[PDB]
Amino acid sequence: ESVKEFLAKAKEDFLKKWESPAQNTAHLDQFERIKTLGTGSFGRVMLVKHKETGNHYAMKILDKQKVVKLKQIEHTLNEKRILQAVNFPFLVKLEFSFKDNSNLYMVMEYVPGGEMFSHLRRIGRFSEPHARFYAAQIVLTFEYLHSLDLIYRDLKPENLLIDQQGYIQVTDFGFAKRVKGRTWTLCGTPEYLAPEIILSKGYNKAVDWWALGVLIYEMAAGYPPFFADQPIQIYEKIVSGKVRFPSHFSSDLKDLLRNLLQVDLTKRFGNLKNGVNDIKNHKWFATTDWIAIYQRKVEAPFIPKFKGPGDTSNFDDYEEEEIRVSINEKCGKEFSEF
Amino acid sequence: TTYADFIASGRTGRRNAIHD
Ligand SMILES: O=C(c1ccc(Br)s1)[C@H]1CNC[C@@H]1c1ccc2c(=O)[nH]cnc2c1
Ligand SMILES: [Br-]
Repeated sequence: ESVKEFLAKAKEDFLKKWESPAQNTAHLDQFERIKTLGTGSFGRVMLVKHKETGNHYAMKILDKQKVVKLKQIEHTLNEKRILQAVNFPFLVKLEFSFKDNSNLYMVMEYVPGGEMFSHLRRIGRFSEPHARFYAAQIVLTFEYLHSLDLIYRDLKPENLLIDQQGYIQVTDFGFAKRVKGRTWTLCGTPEYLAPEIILSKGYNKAVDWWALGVLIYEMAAGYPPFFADQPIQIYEKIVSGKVRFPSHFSSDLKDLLRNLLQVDLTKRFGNLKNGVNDIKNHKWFATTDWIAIYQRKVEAPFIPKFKGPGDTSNFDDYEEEEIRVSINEKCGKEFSEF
Repeated sequence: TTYADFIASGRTGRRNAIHD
């Protein structure tokens, strides 16, 4: 009942911003560009410092012409409209957004701990208590997002940041979409795609719960449940209905994952009459205090190392590229509402 | 081992999204 009350208020706040999005709330020249933190098909994220406050941020720079060539116009509009409207302890905040002749800009909170991806690959795998701590945060984040009729659609260690307190911050809302009922877009990352996506079946929020199963598996195993050298081989494994677990996986863990990695939607945890509660109440989560997690009162598995503000040693190095702004406006109409 | 197979695979680096 307290959960319903909280979510009801959360939706009221979200819908106000959803219907009236913030737009043009800063300018490129207000930020000092320092270093690239990550890259994508049509842009990059750079560590920046806001000159008037001295605050550090992570600024995503999207080349409008590249967005259009990859047919991601509506997805980029989705991303910005959603991210400026949401608010949850484990979601990165969009602080400013604006555009110029050449690029779109999304100025987000900088999360100095780096990607879960980097730590997971380096350490090999997380213990189950460690993986559970992260997993719980995704569970609550998805409960929140789904209550707003949003689907996230790109869960993976590369899209999860670790903050200074050791907590998760979900970023990368590029495929996030607000949809009541059913949607069809083939998108995501091969290892994490639900069978209904690759089979072009038409799908809903249940694909996020499948992806959570993939994520928990990979965190606790050190490798995903479905992997191969070519995506087609990955897809063949995903739809096959077969999954094998490391012998070190607990029996509770295996039970949870068999229910999350359920090819049959009518049997998938997160998608039954009991909704997210079949997950929250699963044996594997019996020690999880969902409220303490939300309030950030639980001791994290580890805190990332930090050496003063603006330090980036928790991020890989990327090739840098000067930002150029054309003297002509590119793709004005397509991105008008940004 | 499954772990050794993973580490020798071409997909232990960052994975690109697909679409379209
Ligand atoms: O560089 C990134 C890109 C995504 C799309 C394009 Br174009 S480039 C993301 C990818 N996965 C994490 C990466 C990233 C890195 C740092 C931050 C940060 O500190 N705050 C908020 N979001 C971040 C996202
Ligand atoms: Br991108």
